[PDB]
Amino acid sequence: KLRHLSDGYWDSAARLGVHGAVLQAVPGGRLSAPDGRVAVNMSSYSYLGLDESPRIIDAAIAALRSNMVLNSSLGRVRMTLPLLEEAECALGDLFGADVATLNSCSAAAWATLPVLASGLLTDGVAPVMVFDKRAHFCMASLKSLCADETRVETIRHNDVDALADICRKNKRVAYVCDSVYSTGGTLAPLEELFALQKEFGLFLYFDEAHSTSVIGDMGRGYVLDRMGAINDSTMLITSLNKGFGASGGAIVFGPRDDDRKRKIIQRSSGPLMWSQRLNTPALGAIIESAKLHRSEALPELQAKLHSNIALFDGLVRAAGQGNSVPIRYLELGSEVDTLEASAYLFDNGFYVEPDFFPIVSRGAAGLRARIRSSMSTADIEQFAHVWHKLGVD
Amino acid sequence: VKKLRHLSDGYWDSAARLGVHGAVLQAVPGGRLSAPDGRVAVNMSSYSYLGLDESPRIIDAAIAALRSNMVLNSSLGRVRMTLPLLEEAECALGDLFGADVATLNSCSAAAWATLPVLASGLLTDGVAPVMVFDKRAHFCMASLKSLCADETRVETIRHNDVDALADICRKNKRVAYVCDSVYSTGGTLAPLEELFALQKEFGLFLYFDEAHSTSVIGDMGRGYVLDRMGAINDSTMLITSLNKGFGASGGAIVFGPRDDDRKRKIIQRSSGPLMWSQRLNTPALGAIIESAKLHRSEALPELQAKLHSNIALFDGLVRAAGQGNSVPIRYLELGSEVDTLEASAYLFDNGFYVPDFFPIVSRGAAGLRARIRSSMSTADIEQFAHVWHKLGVD
Ligand SMILES: *Cc1c(COP(=O)(O)O)cnc(C)c1O
Ligand SMILES: *Cc1c(COP(=O)(O)O)cnc(C)c1O
Repeated sequence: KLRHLSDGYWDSAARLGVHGAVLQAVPGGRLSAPDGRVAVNMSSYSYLGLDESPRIIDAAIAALRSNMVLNSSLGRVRMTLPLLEEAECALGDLFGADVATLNSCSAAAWATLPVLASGLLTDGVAPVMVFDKRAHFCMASLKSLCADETRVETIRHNDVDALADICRKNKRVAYVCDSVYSTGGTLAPLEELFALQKEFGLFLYFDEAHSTSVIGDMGRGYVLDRMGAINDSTMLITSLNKGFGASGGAIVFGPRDDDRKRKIIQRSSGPLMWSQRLNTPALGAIIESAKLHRSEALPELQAKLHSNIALFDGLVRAAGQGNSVPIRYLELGSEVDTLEASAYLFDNGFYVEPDFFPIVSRGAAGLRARIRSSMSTADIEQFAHVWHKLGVD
Repeated sequence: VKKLRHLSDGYWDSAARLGVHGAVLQAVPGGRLSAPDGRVAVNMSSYSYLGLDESPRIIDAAIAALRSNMVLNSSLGRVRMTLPLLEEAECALGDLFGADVATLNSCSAAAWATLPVLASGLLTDGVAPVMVFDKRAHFCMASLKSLCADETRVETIRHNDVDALADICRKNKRVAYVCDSVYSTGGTLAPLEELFALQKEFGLFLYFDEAHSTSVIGDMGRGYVLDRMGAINDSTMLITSLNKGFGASGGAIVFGPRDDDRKRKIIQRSSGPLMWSQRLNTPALGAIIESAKLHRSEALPELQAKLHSNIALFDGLVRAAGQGNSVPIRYLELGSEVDTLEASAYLFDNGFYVPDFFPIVSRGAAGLRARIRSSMSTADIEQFAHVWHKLGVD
């Protein structure tokens, strides 16, 4: 019955044109409506502006012109195009690990979490799957698929002490979490988790979707940066279209010289086997973005991002102020107030996506902003002016 | 189940050693593959049943959509807005199938996004139905039984047992049946007449997987179900793949009637991959639009005729499992896993790539899985038959 008012907001969101509408991509991180209104996108997941990189777009087209086919042997043969190998080898040199590409980070979780619960990745010993409470939904929805294979226990957020207790009462334990948490700005306790891993052999499973391109040298990620080189007990899934400037997702199996984890997941029954690989333009974009991630352009993009983050925090008060995570939340009074503010900001040249029930709790709606390197200093200052004029009048 | 892993992984290694599994080949015009060593072989196992993976109209449209939009993501920086290209793609598929259709990155993501919602009764008047899975149902759906078991009672009947399905329909209020429209292994089709009748009598929700029926079966390629059904109702749902014949990328959910938007909105606002998982990139959407327009032209009945012509030529020259079917999937039973891998290696070195073994198929039932397509020429099929017959002698 609670759906009575939940979907009631969705219809109010689609009516005002600030949710479920149609806008065109315009250079400069800008969206254009059919009527001619141009606004600056303040919620784009492309944290480095690589979705507008002319190098990446040309490489996607160049790969499609060369191979003259969309399928890289997806939904087809167990063979593979050289493009797909060059793509997974590019991600391999970038991350320093054995990497496989999939059509989405969600497909990576579907292909890894169950077989991880089977012990095939932990020397036949079925581990105890420990999920964080704030783990992403593409992983937590598969808890039952994991439960049919071993014991599943959900602990509260960053409860390192409760996790260590299960590591003492069981021989093999695994922890599934996010490297970077969007809602809350919290981070995975790497120092505490690497201590448990060095003692009990705790298996680590990180979702690096909000961590891949924005954190670490060469944009290797929060986990891979503070760790140095991945081991045989750490596994990463990530999305390659949120800051990486490409498409699909990837499984970061482990050590580059070790083919055992890739073989075990390949020959298992999962999306890595039956589902379709990425199309040629995505693979070409992955290659070019991997080369771009290894050049001096990426640390320059990270600097402009941190620069834009500091500018935003000094001009606008938002939940998450002071983070290194470029996600800010302008918590508004109600869902109706959330929708009307977005409509006002758009007519003055700024789109900010609205969150509400049931995505967020009742009475806790607001506008979800995301900071990217491609935003200019004038864009952020002008947004803070429009945001301040709304509050007063 | 734990000792057989020694003999199974031995077949994977041998298949990779012989070069017929997991090696790197380049796509060549004319349904062909090229090795780094210059060997060119005809691909006798492609899923592009109409040869639309080589269509210059579709390829050019995929390139055009990428230059025009100058971005890869169709979700406007992955926000909850959408590019006009995506609305045009779902509208093109909607005009083709005559139904309300949404696109996803894969047909697997469609099952992950629909089967839990259907099991919760949110699509069946709030009454949680009994999920009745077919035994031969695809793994992208069968692996989600536990996700459905948390929402309702889940049963698995034997293949096409319409009698056991009718019994569940009369012992429960609401019941749904998850199956494949066309089964690749076995050449078996769905009992639509019996299924439609149980739907008319009990209200049985029909959940079809048209992955091997789209483009290959029906006027304008609307699928096996939509051809014999006419127009979809509000108790039938389809999921399909757009790379196994449609000539593009990704998958799609065929919710129901074009006018009704309730099923689309229920799944969009539900905790499903249709919400958080990334949407198809621009070139995939540009290809979908062009293939949709191509499906509505006279070229598709022409390609369907060329396909059936090649099925008849193949069946008249090669004895294979499924001979006489209208589905372009043949299986050359060789039994021995070693004979299968060696037959594939011999055929490749003679110009034709075709192999299934344990654990993909049961032990002693290994063989070569061939797939007929419109892009195959008469000489391609005749020459393969000559090579396949000289393997029988020596
Ligand atoms: C091969 C096949 C699929 C493939 O799904 P994708 O993820 O799009 O590759 C889905 N369903 C059935 C019945 C199939 O045979
Ligand atoms: C956004 C996000 C994803 C997205 O996954 P895709 O399937 O690639 O769209 C996955 N995990 C987390 C933690 C995310 O924030």
